[PDB]
Amino acid sequence: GPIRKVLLLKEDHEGLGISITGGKEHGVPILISEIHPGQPADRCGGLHVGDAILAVNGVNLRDTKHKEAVTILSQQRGEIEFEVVYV
Amino acid sequence: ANSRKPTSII
Repeated sequence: GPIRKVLLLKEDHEGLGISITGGKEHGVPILISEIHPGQPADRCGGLHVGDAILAVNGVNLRDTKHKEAVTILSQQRGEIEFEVVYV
Repeated sequence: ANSRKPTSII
């Protein structure tokens, strides 16, 4: 499918509301496995189970190991832009 | 043994 740029607004006091799997050491993209009801990803729309996360805030996540991706994703604040695709 | 795929919450 088409690569989408998706905006998520997160308050500083909360997480993103996503579960992810995958990463470089698994030979697959960072993938969204859950979108948690009533949390930012759910409320903001545009992000879906099965989407690969290609980048966040311009930071390339295509060749990133799982743990390092968790760090990068969890470190973002405020108005957070995701680059995602469903294949 | 085979394992479930590592999953993280963020």
